[PDB]
Amino acid sequence: KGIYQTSNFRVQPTESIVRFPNITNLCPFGEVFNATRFASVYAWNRKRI
Amino acid sequence: SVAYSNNSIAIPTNFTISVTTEILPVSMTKTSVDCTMYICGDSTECSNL
Ligand SMILES: *[C@@H]1O[C@H](CO)[C@@H](O[C@@H]2O[C@H](CO)[C@@H](O)[C@H](O)[C@H]2NC(C)=O)[C@H](O)[C@H]1NC(C)=O
Ligand SMILES: CCCCCCCCCCCCCCCCCC(=O)O
Ligand SMILES: *[C@@H]1O[C@H](CO)[C@@H](O)[C@H](O)[C@H]1NC(C)=O
Repeated sequence: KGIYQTSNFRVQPTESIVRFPNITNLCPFGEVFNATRFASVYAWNRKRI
Repeated sequence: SVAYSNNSIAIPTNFTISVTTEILPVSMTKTSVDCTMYICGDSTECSNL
């Protein structure tokens, strides 16, 4: 006989959403992994993606 | 320096009624902790671990 604490009142999620930026192009995998010429290791090439 | 002598006494001829405060703590706040919401709040994998 008495009063007992329990877990706090939980509310479960109803659905899942995904928010990504409006991006259409594919990344240059052919330009990076299938390039005709590759740089030397002392002058390694850095490309911004 | 109390004027001590072997045959001298000091006797009050009047009085003062004095009221003073004393402040005592009695209780503090009762707190409860949900462990799952503190450590692993709304995460099922953390609760399973
Ligand atoms: C005992 O002490 C009280 C309190 O200090 C004295 O009462 C005061 O007496 C003076 C002079 O008569 C008055 O101006 C004050 O208004 C009195 N104060 C209060 C609160 O009544 C009292 O006279 C003292 N008695 C003796 C015999 O010394
Ligand atoms: C053209 C480069 C695009 C840059 C993308 C950076 C984001 C990181 C995602 C991973 C991309 C490379 C994954 C390599 C694929 C390995 C496949 C395999 O195991 O055979
Ligand atoms: C890689 O480059 C070569 C030479 O340009 C080409 O023949 C080949 O089709 C390319 N492969 C891909 C997957 O782009």
